[PDB]
Amino acid sequence: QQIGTLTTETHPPLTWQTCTSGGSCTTNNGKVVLDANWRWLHSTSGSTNCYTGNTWNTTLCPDDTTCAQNCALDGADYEGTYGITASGNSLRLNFVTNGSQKNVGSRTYLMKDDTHYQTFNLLNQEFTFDVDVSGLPCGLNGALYMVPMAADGGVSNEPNNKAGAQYGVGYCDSQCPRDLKFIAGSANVQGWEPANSGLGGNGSCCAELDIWEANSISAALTPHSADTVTQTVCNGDDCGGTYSNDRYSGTTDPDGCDFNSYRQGDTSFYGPGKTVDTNSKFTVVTQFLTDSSGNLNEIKRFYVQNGVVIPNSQSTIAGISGNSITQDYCTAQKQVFGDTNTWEDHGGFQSMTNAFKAGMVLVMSLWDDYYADMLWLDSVAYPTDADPSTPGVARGTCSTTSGVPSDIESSAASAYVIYSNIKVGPINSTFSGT
Ligand SMILES: *[C@@H]1O[C@H](CO)[C@@H](O[C@@H]2O[C@H](CO)[C@@H](O[C@@H]3O[C@H](CO)[C@@H](O)[C@H](O)[C@@H]3O)[C@H](O)[C@H]2NC(C)=O)[C@H](O)[C@H]1NC(C)=O
Ligand SMILES: OC[C@H]1O[C@@H](S[C@H]2[C@H](O)[C@@H](O)[C@H](S[C@H]3[C@H](O)[C@@H](O)[C@H](O)O[C@@H]3CO)O[C@@H]2CO)[C@H](O)[C@@H](O)[C@@H]1O
Ligand SMILES: OC[C@H]1O[C@@H](S[C@H]2[C@H](O)[C@@H](O)[C@H](S[C@H]3[C@H](O)[C@@H](O)[C@H](O)O[C@@H]3CO)O[C@@H]2CO)[C@H](O)[C@@H](O)[C@@H]1O
Ligand SMILES: *[C@@H]1O[C@H](CO)[C@@H](O)[C@H](O)[C@H]1NC(C)=O
Ligand SMILES: *[C@@H]1O[C@H](CO)[C@@H](O)[C@H](O)[C@H]1NC(C)=O
Ligand SMILES: [Mg+2]
Repeated sequence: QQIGTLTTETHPPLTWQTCTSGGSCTTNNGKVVLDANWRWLHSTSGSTNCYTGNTWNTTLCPDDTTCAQNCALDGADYEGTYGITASGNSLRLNFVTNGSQKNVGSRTYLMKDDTHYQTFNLLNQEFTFDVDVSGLPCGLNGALYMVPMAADGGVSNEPNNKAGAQYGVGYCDSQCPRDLKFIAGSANVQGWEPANSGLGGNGSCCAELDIWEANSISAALTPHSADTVTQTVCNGDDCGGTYSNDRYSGTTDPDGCDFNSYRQGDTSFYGPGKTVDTNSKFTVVTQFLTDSSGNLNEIKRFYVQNGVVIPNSQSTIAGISGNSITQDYCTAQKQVFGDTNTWEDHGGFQSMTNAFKAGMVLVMSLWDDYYADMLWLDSVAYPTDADPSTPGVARGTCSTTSGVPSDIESSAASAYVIYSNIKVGPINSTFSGT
């Protein structure tokens, strides 16, 4: 994709911190950038749209290459169009924004400068942030996560990609998404079928560390492995993931090794009025421990609320013990829940180690779920028809009829999430309390 010049692209500032082992932290002046899929995409010769609604202009985009040559991503009005505001240490994403047209959700990335994403290698480190999820009902997901996108957005080896990180280009994840307009320096118009989205012929695959997927009801922490940790391009249904007729037939792990406290048997721990009380802000700490060879072997979670350090809840499911993500936990959980262990298949902890070594980009998003209504995260039963008596079926308190986008984009139009006070450093460097 080309660089559009009709609207200035100014990345809202967002400060985040790097800490020493003793808890002394210094500030980094980062910026946030909106993902390319949300942008106006128009001809390089003026204001004519290359893409409108859920279809392409086939004169401008008769094929993937020509489309990338002809079409330019332009600047974004962050607050006015997309409901994205960044102030000091805080980033707020609004669910619905009624600008000139209705916008639903957003996906953003942390930048180190105006043409490069910040990358992270969190081995032997922790990532910590504050979050307010009180405004997120059933069916919403304020996600903060990491994927090994190219730091420059792909420009160095993609001749038809000039827009790059500056315009939020280069997304991939463990679902191998086919709804992306640009993948690996080409448009995705060939094979495009409308569902503001459709599915193109290609998907964009990589490993994915879901540090935080949550609303006020339920939260999940989920690493996803991949055969190749950085971006690869896939072919239609062979992509696997959510947009395929054969979910597990691809090169990534679309399920991950998840820890959702509620799914792991503790329904008293996370939620409204609960131990981690989602009616108020709280701190989320995620630690990436290694074995003696420096390979990831454990992900731990702590919360801080009202100055109290709260260890992650123990899994209470018979056959699945502990309160952290380890090889023993993941093996046990997949066996006991009867879920295909695509996590281990595509390289598990070694895959995630390699993803960190490649360098992870931080993604902050807010979305609703057109495939499964977020029921996998927060439903009394997922699948909806499954028995909550069966281990792994229940994930939250939301009804099986909750989270339908057409419903919640109305009833929860005022929803929002605020991420703040991002801190990174050695183990136990970023938090304290009683
Ligand atoms: C990205 O998606 C496109 C489809 O939009 C994939 O293109 C398809 O690629 C396969 C393999 O090259 C082609 O399959 C075959 O076609 C040839 C004849 O051209 C045939 O002799 C082979 O036996 C095979 O059946 C297919 O034609 C092609 N389709 C189109 C429309 O181009 C492409 O593979 C995807 N890229 C990646 C990296 O997965
Ligand atoms: O309508 C806003 C915007 O939508 C894109 S397509 C977009 C899709 O509508 C949306 O449901 C998903 S949400 C996505 C989330 O951002 C990500 O964090 C998570 O990992 O995966 C979720 C499901 O994919 O994102 C899609 C794009 O990636 C239209 O193209 C655009 O024109 C429109 O303005
Ligand atoms: O991350 C963006 C991506 O999210 C999926 S939701 C997806 C979720 O990431 C994944 O962890 C679970 S795996 C789930 C499995 O499907 C089910 O069979 C089993 O019983 O429980 C497992 C743990 O929940 O699947 C979720 C549904 O796909 C969005 O749908 C996708 O659009 C988006 O890109
Ligand atoms: C498609 O693009 C062509 C070339 O600029 C233009 O003539 C035509 O009006 C466009 N149509 C739509 C529907 O965008
Ligand atoms: C850090 O704090 C946790 C929680 O109190 C403690 O269990 C752990 O031993 C500490 N880790 C290190 C490396 O000091
Ligand atoms: Mg293509």
